[PDB]
Amino acid sequence: SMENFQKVEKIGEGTYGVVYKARNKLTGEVVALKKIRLDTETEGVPSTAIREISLLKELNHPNIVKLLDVIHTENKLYLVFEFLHQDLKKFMDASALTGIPLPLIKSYLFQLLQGLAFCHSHRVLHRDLKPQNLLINTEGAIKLADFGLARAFGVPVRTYTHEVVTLWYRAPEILLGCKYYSTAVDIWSLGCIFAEMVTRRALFPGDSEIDQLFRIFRTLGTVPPLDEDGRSLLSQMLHYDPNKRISAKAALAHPFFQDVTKPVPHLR
Amino acid sequence: SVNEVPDYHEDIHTYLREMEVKCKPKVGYMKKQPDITNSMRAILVDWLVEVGEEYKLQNETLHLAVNYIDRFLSSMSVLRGKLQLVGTAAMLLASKFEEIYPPEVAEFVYITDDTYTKKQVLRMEHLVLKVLAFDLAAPTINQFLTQYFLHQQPANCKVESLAMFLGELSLIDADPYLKYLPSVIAAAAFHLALYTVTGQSWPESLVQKTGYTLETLKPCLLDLHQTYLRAPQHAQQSIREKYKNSKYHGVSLLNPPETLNVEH
Ligand SMILES: CC[C@H](CO)Nc1nc(NCc2ccccc2)n2ncc(C(C)C)c2n1
Repeated sequence: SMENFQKVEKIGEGTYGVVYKARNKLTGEVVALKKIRLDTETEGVPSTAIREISLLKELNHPNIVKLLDVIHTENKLYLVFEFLHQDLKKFMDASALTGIPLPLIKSYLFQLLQGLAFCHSHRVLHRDLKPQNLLINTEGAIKLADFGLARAFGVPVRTYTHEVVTLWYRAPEILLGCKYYSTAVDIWSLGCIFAEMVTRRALFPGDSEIDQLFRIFRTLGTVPPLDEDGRSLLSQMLHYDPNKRISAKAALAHPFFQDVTKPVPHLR
Repeated sequence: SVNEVPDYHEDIHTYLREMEVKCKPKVGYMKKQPDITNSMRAILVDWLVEVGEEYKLQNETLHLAVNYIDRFLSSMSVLRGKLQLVGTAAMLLASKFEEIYPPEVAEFVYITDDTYTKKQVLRMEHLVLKVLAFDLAAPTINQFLTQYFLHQQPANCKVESLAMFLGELSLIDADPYLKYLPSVIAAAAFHLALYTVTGQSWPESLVQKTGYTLETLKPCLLDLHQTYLRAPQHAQQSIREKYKNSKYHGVSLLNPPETLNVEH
């Protein structure tokens, strides 16, 4: 089954399972393997796996990480993914002193929105957009990864899981425990991430739920090096009201992206 | 508001409409299963409804499990004594997919009256996943209904519940309902429920949305009307029992309209 693949290094640990860099000995292709243990005497195939796999098979987009194969055994489940060279978090940390060039930031946001709009177009909330789950290559692309916490919603939405996106990227409607939440929560996240690409540090790095709330109230009322256009979109991505908040689809039509290109990222 | 997803509902509707065609089980799969029948399936689907009630699961969860079952049985020959194991695995899988709090596996072993072992349920789970090739995000009657409810002017709780109830009844009878798409079953169900309570028709707004008119919905309406009329005499009874409750406003206790009216 996995005879063809050769492990190179450990990449890390997502919402579930373990990820490895690996090479197909026959084709030469470099992949990432998400290894999932089962769990046979208990409790079965985890719902995180079931959801990521079912959804990612459907979603086929240049800005969503590509699921290549699903390899079964009796005890192990191996997801075969396209490999990407690093994540936005390490890239930002790598770019703490130099800065990230603006046309690159514009590109990454443009792509992230394109990928996210495609998610929302297909009744899928991601619910875990943090820079660690956003992957970049050397060609210039950025992709949404780890759909372990994703959910296929209905229209209209109903009450979903509360314990849902990591604190720093959590939208106010989740923080205050509103019975309904929707596509806006993903926008909020990309909003925090947009800001993070500019300053190269988290926008609301809260220590607790209360602190998270207060940090949000400070800023938006109760990002200096960005142009007039950029700020407009940002504040529309970070509206308190989820109804007022911009949709990804509408965000792609913002004047901010009028002059967008697709630069190759500085650094390896 | 944003919860009704205004920038995406059209896009989403088209995709569900496109996917329900690809998640559709084969129409005459029961003719090719040498050991199991439509009647047997009805017992099973009705039993799942009981399971759904006991563990207070979402109706969406029920609709998914039924889709999982029909698709599985559309490709795998299953003996009578294993039909329930499939069904149990389907419910588990659907729960894990859909529920915030799916019942633990032990609870699925319990309701099968210990006919099967925990391991058997677990192995069937993986088997179902393989046969369905992990494609579990199937569009359901419910996902369409819930969109159609947005076209009520204004909203009526008796209607919604009755619409839910009729659509649910269709899951029981593979003949005829296997040959209608979830979106169509939902459409007929919605008309039939609306007409019963308020007295009005499949709205014009939902004609431009779906491209369905009563003339396109005719065959389905007639079949669903039949089922509605006959419901108290049906062998399977759990759906009527479920929908007598204040939870669902007791819409199963309502009298079905004698006729519908439509021809020259
Ligand atoms: C999704 C989060 C995941 C968990 O560690 N990190 C990660 N990182 C990279 N690559 C960036 C990286 C990170 C650390 C070391 C080398 C490369 N890839 N490439 C493909 C995949 C799939 C499993 C989605 C993936 N997942």
